[PDB]
Amino acid sequence: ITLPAFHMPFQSAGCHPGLAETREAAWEWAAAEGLDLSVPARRKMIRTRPELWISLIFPQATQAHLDLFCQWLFWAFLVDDEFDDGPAGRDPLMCERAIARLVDVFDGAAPNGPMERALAGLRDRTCRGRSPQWNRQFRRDTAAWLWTYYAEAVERAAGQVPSRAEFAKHRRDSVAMQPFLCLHEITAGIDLPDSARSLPAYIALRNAVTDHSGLCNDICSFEHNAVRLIQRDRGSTLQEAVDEAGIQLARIAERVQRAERELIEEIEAAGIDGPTRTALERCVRDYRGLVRGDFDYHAR
Ligand SMILES: CC(C)=CCC/C(C)=C/CC/C(C)=C(\F)COP(=O)(O)OP(=O)(O)O
Ligand SMILES: [Mg+2]
Repeated sequence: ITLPAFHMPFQSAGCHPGLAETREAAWEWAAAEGLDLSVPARRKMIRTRPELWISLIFPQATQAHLDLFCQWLFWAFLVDDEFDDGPAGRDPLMCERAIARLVDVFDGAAPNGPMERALAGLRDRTCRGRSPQWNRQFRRDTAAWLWTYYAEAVERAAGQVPSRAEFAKHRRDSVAMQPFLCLHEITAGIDLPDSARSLPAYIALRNAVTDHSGLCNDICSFEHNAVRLIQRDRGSTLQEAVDEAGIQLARIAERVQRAERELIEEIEAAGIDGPTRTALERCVRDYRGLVRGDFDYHAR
């Protein structure tokens, strides 16, 4: 099986030069928080290279922000380890209790255990002092990701296979891109008001950056996989399905470009200026780099 022709018109924003530092800080943070990874979990984490993904997405961030973002991703991989191939990933009853505890700690509940203490420390470092608008959007994307493990478990227990569109709308909340877009507002020094978040072209742009990451992750990992759902929808071969997914990924990258053009038009038509225009134009500038940075991580 070969990787298909990728239509990547977006230029690279570079790789953060503090990649080795943020990897050392991440593992030292894990040891400080008492996150005793097992031998299979450690080998997976080293192989996964979370410092490479976080350095390609935020190549211009401060070393402090890079460390905090990388520890969010480090912690998220440990969450995925215990809810996708763990004892709680099968039983929806244990999955419901375990996810509900995390979203409670994320809302300020008293932590219990190494994983909950790490989430509480990550939350207080990231959320304390930021606007209610940012926290409301950040909790929504983070809670939706945590609850997708419960949705996959219940859908698995019910023998229900996801739809084509419902999987793409599940994949948005289950991918890492949506919480990253919230962390991007931190490092870029912007804060979007609810009016800007309600712009049609910005919503289409944010979803396109998210859709591209989710499909690109599934292509580079060909269950609840987009390439597998394409092979089943068409009865094709694995190579034909992968090549078909590469075409859909090209249509998503085109959706990024059209959403960027329409977002500029909506800015000038709505009379947006001041800090809000700087924030939206900053997204038009950076979101191409997020797509390329996420692409270079998965594909390479
Ligand atoms: C909440 C904050 C601030 C940061 C965390 C951001 C998130 C959601 C990181 C998730 C990390 C990640 C890609 C996984 F756990 C795998 O999901 P994947 O979609 O790749 O599933 P697979 O298709 O690989 O099985
Ligand atoms: Mg997973």
